Amino acid sequence: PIQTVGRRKEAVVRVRLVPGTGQFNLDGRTLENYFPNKVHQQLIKAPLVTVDRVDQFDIYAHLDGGGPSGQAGALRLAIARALILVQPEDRPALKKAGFLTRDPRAIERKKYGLKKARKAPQYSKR
Amino acid sequence: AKKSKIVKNEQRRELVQRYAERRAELKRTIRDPASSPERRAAAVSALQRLPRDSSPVRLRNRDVVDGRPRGHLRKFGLSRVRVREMAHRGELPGVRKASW
Amino acid sequence: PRSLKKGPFVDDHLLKKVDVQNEKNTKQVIKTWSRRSTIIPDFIGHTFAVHDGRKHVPVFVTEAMVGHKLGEFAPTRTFKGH
Amino acid sequence: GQKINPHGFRLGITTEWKSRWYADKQYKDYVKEDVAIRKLLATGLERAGIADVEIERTRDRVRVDIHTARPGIVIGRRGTEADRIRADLEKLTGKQVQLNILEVKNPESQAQLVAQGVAEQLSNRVAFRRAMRKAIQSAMRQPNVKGIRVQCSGRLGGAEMSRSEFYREGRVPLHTLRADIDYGLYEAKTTFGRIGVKVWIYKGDIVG
Amino acid sequence: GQKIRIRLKAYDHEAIDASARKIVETVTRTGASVVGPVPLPTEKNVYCVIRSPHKYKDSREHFEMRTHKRLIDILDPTPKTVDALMRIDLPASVDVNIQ
Amino acid sequence: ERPHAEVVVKGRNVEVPDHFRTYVSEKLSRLERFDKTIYLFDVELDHERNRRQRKNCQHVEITARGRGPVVRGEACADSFYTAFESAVQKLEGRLRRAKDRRK
Amino acid sequence: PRKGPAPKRPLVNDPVYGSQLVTQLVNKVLLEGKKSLAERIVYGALEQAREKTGTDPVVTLKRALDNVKPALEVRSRRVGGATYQVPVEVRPDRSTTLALRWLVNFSRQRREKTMVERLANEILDASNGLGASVKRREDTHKMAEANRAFAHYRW
RNA sequence: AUGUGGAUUAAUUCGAUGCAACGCGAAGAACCUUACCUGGGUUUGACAUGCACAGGACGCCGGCAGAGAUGUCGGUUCCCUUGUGGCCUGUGUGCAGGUGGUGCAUGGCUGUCGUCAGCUCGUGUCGUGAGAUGUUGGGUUAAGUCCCGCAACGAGCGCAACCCUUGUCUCAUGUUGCCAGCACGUUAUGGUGGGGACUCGUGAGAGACUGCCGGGGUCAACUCGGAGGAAGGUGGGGAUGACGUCAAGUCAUCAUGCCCCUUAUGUCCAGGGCUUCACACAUGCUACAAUGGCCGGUACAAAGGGCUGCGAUGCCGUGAGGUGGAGCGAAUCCUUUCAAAGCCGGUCUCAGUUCGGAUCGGGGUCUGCAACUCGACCCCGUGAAGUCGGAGUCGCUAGUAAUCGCAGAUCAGCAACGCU
Repeated sequence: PIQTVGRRKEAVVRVRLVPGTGQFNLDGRTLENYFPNKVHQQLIKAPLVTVDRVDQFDIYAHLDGGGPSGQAGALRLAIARALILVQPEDRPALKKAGFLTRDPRAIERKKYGLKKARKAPQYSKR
Repeated sequence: AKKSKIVKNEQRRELVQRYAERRAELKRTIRDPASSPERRAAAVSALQRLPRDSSPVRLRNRDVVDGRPRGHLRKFGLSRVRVREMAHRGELPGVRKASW
Repeated sequence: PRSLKKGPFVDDHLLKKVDVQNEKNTKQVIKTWSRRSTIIPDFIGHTFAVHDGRKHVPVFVTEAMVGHKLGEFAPTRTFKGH
Repeated sequence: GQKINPHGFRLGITTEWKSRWYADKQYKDYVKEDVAIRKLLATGLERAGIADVEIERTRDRVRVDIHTARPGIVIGRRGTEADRIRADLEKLTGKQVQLNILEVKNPESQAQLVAQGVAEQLSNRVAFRRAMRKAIQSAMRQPNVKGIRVQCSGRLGGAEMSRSEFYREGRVPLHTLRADIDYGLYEAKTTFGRIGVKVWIYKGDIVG
Repeated sequence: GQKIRIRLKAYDHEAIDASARKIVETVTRTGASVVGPVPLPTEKNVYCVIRSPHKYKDSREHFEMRTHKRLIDILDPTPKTVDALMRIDLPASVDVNIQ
Repeated sequence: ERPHAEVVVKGRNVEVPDHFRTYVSEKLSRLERFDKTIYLFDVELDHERNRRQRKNCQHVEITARGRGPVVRGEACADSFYTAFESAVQKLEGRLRRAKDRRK
Repeated sequence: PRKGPAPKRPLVNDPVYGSQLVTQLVNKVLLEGKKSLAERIVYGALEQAREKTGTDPVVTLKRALDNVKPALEVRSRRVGGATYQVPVEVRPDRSTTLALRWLVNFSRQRREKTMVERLANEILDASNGLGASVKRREDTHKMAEANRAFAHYRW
């Protein structure tokens, strides 16, 4: 079977990519039921946009972890990796825009003596 | 802190262990329901006859080694200073400097 | 505020002393150490005094002084100004 | 906070715990038991110096261990002082004290014992120069002392000053994480006041 | 069938894995059904502290007492095996809930 | 802004007969006279109370606001007068520096 | 940046049309991380533009950008007792940044009861040649004309 | 909202003092803490130990005088085995204790310049000597990291790096969690068997090493654009403080040399204070609105806490709250199958305003023996200043800043809007 993963800052999604139409199903709903956010929709679509195969490959997801934008990046990631399982030959033209990488940029540890990550207390001189 | 003050907190724990066992408990039990004899109990006025030390609010988690009445960690059961010192000497199980 | 299921805080010392007093039927100035005791209308006869960290203050009682503590009628801090 | 203890910093990796057990509700209890133990121990015996004190707890057994190069001074020869120790430990109620006494192998590469011996030398009437120098010599002539740093401080020689002067030799890279390090911090009496002593002993590396 | 469940608690991972192998061995010594130490979570009791006395609240430090935990489900609890596994020897660092 | 010179008087533990105030307020107006960029002046009286002093019995730190940089003057003496006048001189040094470094 | 610059970010494109000037605008009106809110504000204002002049809003936006986009601006330097302004050519990046910044922040202090109206009608103003954005652009060009005399430092 | 200064004060306990203090020692000051004050008892004592002399019972459970300290009857009047003891009644003798002073007598611990790149030694040669040399001069670096020519040759403590977390993958690992392929419950649902396949929680190892490309480069380093990759040029953030100064701070976390109290600066007691305010300084938040105020409807995170305790559903209360306890030493159970921004519908339509919430008068809840100085919380009415901020300053280079909310150590309940 076809199964690949997507993870963006604690936002995991599994994927079933089938050769059917572009039917989207995302935990008992669709992309027009959830995600009222069009930039997020662009992210979600950009791999099929790239390969010009929009409505050539059904996708079925199970969302968990993270918030909408994290889940969105993880979704588009997993869809592209599933397209690589469909055929890797398109891969080195996808690195040309790099829609394939895991986002190596996660939330930071909060430090001691300070108010958050990098915002220091006001160095008062009185 | 002081010998006398550690001794007094130790005395107060003994008092509480005696009397809040059941004596300063039954009045609470009977006086929590609205079937209570409060209308003629005088059980409130009788709990005024017991010593103030009967109540646990007068206690305090002092360290066993020093008696620092502040900065006390119930899991280690110690003043933060002694906590530091023990974990520095490597004298507590599986305890270490971590990151994340 | 004192909860109602618990009722009032009328403490044993002056409660029992004023039992003794109204059963003597006689009224005089009577000292007590308890700021934390709540007031009953049965105190409009007697005169009570309390300590405030330095010395004692007497105070005479009125109808609308009920439901309160005696410390509310003792000056605890003096501030005459600068 | 100029230099934390290498023992306390390598504790996660290279050096090892001095009181192994497991407890959830009895943790506080076991630690207060342990400190009262070690305090009564040091308060009873002080003439020959303890090298290490280790404790372990089980369902009902209790295994307390004491390293010292001079046992005959410490222990009951007939059993006197060791039975006294079991007596104190039964007042504190460990309830099954399998007191395994041990003598160490290298008294001059045992950091704490060396610092305690030098501290005694100081506390008697002596200067610190010859003691420090001979300590360095005695440690470094033996095999495994690759690097040492002996650090004496106090009102040294009665000089009414907070002083700090040390004598080292060899290699003491405390940042070499993989390598075994032995640390000893010991404070000694004196006519004038209290002196401190620290000693770092480096030992090879560890591969594993 | 039947089960007997062990929940092993420790702080040393080397040693909890060591006793895991030992207990699985002693369960296997009777030809009794043995499963293995499933990789289940660990608690992390964490405590921040300040270093110095009397001031310098900005300088601090952290400490982390973990809790290594392993479930071992033994099937086929032949009562000979049960009373044998009641009597395994271990060092002090590990504790066990036999339920 | 002439009575706007925010005097701050301070002493942790020293016997304070009321003339230290006179001396200090006047020795502060002293330098108010010739620098108009000043808001606060903190004035402190401190004392080591050690047996066998090392010729430092009383100690003074003064610190003053300015438009941008601040002014910082420390002095130490055996009594009030040497220390106050010394710190006043050191303030004038800092201030002369700053007012030569104005144009 | 004592060692060298870092590359400028891989900007997004507009999801709907394909001009990243739009996302530049939405990122510069973005306020407390409410990007989709600023975005629906954007779409609404742009649809106002389309239904109020029968054109594609991005073209008239380019129009207003052409109006207010400067070429020459100021750069200050304290020198010799009287701190001098100096004329500087201004590359396209900073030009566009500054133009959109003026345009947004002067849409802010308008009087239309609502940002969708303040913004949109200010865009109309700068487009067809009337707005306070154009006013401030002229002010800056006149200042450059003023301090022409000091170009010769060549900084 | 809190932390200080100054002045009140019977008492407002002490220390900390630009950088490196002022949401500090506090991680929870009503009594307690507390060290401070009025008033009362104590004096080898609130608790011990070394001596002997007089003891065999001593306590504990209730009663009375009492703000409490404290003195006093009713019931407890031992086991050793003749030598004495557990024990406590006294008598005093050794005393015992101090938050009394010196942090410029000391140790220990810690901040700081400063996570800045340096600081030293050997043996030598030079110099009468203090001292120099090395460690100068070019390339070069995040850096005394490295290369090249030389009275220097060599090295250490440092910078790098083996540590943790995160970033990717192969194998196993199957519940207390997933649950694609399957069969069964159907009102709430993985809820139950069934597959460990994807996830996965926990562990082991490969992956970054300018690894290879070609043009530059003392041909050396040092680079310039590449492929491949999940990451590529110290992946990122963490941990980590060279020798020492500031006689830095803490004799009040603790330890302690010296001086002092001892009928008391010790000590047992209830009340009061550390929250006084014509003001000043500092830290933050809540606001000056339509990106906003209000009702209603819809989905998701990480994450931890728990037993003489976390507390579910039902119902009653406006709502804090409530008998009650299912289940729970806990990948389950309380933790709504875990949220707020946001989205959809509509109103308010730019004004001291449905903004804002002070402030007060009352109606009330919980815990604590006790809510007046003095506690948090809901409800009613209350509706103040505030219409974007001065000279200058503070913090920020990416998952950062700005914003929304959650969780918690300490803690019975709290000023916690702090801290993590």
